[PDB]
Amino acid sequence: PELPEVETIRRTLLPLIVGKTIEDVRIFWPNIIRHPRDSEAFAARMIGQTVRGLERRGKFLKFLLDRDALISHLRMEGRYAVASALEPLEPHTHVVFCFTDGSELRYRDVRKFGTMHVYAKEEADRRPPLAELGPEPLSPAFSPAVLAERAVKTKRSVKALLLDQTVVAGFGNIYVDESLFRAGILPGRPAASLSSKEIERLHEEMVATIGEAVMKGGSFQHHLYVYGRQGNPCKRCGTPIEKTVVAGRGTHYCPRCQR
DNA sequence: GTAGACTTGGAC
DNA sequence: GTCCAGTCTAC
Ligand SMILES: [Zn+2]
Repeated sequence: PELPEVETIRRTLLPLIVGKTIEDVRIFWPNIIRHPRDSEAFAARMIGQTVRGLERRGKFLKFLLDRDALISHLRMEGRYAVASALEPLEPHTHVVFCFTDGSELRYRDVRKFGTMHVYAKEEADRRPPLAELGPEPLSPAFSPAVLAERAVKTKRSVKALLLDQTVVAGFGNIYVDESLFRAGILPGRPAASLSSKEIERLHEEMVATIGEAVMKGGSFQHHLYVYGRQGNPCKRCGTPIEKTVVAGRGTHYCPRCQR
């Protein structure tokens, strides 16, 4: 889940939990709990608090309670669902929040990579993992200048720069590949080699790509140009789409539209 | 920077 | 059976 999917989860989940009061917290896989370290303390402190809201920062979900904020990162496969506490749980359910009205918020995660941090609302933004995140892509804080400032000061590929949550937050493998294609830039090239003209266009395609994705509720998979299409013809020039590895990850691109 | 880990299931 | 799918930490 990248920014578009997490934003979709946020909008759907909020009306289902706002106003509900936590009666119990059950944890079946302790390692997901990062702070406080003791999973027993994590559970005890939330009991009695009511859900006041749900926000998003980068790829993180921020559950706003009475005094605390629960910061959740879904990583690769984490997922949330609301259901009746009288029914049996689905496989791979690792954390459950039971509400006083008989309902519950279930957290599933097959690979167990997700993390959960709890801090007082006022400390959240100044403590890890939210402290060092870059600006939100769909806000005035993200501008060509910001990208250029970070770009012209590193030898790594442009794709590595965009995957760095401290440069800009919310972009993942799918939308980095799609944005680079639309801007017409090869992923594996030095970020320092990009021109003012290139950086500006990229900034523009990034904003437009992530914006459209949210409106379509995320993967919008019918609107992908390169991700997952290795071997198939380019939708604009017809050249077969290629796949290699860059920044330690699968990377898709068109050798003709991208330079 | 391209790995090395954490950890489970589906494709071929 | 072997290859593929967002951070942290490390040769
Ligand atoms: Zn093309």
